[PDB]
Amino acid sequence: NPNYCFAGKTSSISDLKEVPRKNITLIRGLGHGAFGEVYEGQVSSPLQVAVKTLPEVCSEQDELDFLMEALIISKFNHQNIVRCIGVSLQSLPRFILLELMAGGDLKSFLRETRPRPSQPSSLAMLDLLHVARDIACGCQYLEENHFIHRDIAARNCLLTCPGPGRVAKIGDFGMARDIYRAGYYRKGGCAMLPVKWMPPEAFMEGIFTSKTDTWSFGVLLWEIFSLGYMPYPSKSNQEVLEFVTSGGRMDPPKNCPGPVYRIMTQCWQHQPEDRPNFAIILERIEYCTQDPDVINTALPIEY
Ligand SMILES: Cc1cc(Nc2ncc(Cl)c(Nc3ccccc3S(=O)(=O)C(C)C)n2)c(OC(C)C)cc1C1CCNCC1
Repeated sequence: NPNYCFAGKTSSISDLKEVPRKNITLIRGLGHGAFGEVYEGQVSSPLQVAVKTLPEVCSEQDELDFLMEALIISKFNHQNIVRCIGVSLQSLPRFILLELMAGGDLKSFLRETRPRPSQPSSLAMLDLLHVARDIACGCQYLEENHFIHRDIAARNCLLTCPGPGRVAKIGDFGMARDIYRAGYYRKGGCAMLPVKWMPPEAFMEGIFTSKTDTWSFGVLLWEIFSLGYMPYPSKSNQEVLEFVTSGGRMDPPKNCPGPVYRIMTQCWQHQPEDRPNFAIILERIEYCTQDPDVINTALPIEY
């Protein structure tokens, strides 16, 4: 059985909490993950869960990838990273049971909660700053524990609920799992890499540090403040690659306050040494939340 090391501590399949198959009920499909459907489920006042499934028709590598994902998520202990309730690997199809996030993914939340004439203040600058702070908190925990996420993006973030009081969390570690297992990428190729979220040293030299996550965080900030637009509008992966290597950077999203845009530009410094760490990113987000000129800025209303 493969071993997994995090914060200098080793774990294996035997450390995962196997939950009896009879105690799990699938309710509805929520969409698809990297390799398999994800369901809303219940574990027996039942525990509300997200059920990641492993296709029964899969290779031995798919089975080992699935196990590694369970080990990775089960070893984290942070409020801004989705909890793992357990696994059900002794029955087919195999399951990973995660904390149900009732607000769905962040990208679809921003696109659907965008202020409209119908919803005048669905969302405000403070809601965006709270999502950004929540994710920066999770990234800080990964950085302090020497774990490089490699795929910080809106599609990988989830929300506990749609309304006020929502907490944003990192809910996917598929890229980091792929690198941990083989050392490189892997199952995919050039066309599958998250090019639009990567710094120059990453796509050019294959060099990854916590400053890689800082760059991707800046891109996530743009995704947040644009209200769910795809980064580098109208540019393909190769155009982005060339644009970014030549010093090109995204313009501020529509109505973005200057102090918020300044965080993005700092995250996008060419030299990793010039980029802020997550503690500095958090201090800057915290200062933006205190500033009336930032939080009183109206979000654009989409007609
Ligand atoms: C994407 C999503 C996620 C959830 N909730 C949720 N909670 C926890 C996890 Cl781990 C999770 N995973 C998930 C779900 C769907 C597709 C892929 C994943 S994943 O684990 O592979 C990762 C990309 C988050 N979903 C979700 O939960 C419901 C109960 C609100 C709904 C959705 C969609 C449904 C169709 N409209 C847009 C939102």
